[PDB]
Amino acid sequence: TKPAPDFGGRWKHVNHFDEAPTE
Amino acid sequence: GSHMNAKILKDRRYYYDYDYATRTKKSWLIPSRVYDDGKFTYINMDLTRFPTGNFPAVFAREKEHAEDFLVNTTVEGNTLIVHGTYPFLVVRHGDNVVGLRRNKQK
Repeated sequence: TKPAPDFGGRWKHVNHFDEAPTE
Repeated sequence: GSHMNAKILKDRRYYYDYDYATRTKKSWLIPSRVYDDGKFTYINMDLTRFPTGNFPAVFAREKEHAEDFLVNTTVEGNTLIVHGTYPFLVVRHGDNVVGLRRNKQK
């Protein structure tokens, strides 16, 4: 049971560009 | 090639489009890297904060407000391998929660 929105607030991308797109 | 195409191994595509949203402000709960390939979704998180094998729970969702599927997940170091590709994923660290979404291409 989760009687509230789990996620939200700030939808930010976290796409793999950790240093490079992959390497 | 000759008559047909002999394709070695699987076609690999580590799908790097995903976004996170979360109502927690703990940086050790938010994934640093996510990518799936075919089915297995690799989620690099700060799992090193979780000793005794007391790793967080991860769920999959078919839609952002769908039910949380317990799914199958393996934990390799700091990476959660979610067995099965879903358009939305939900990670729960204790009673804190982060949501991931895999974004389709066009």
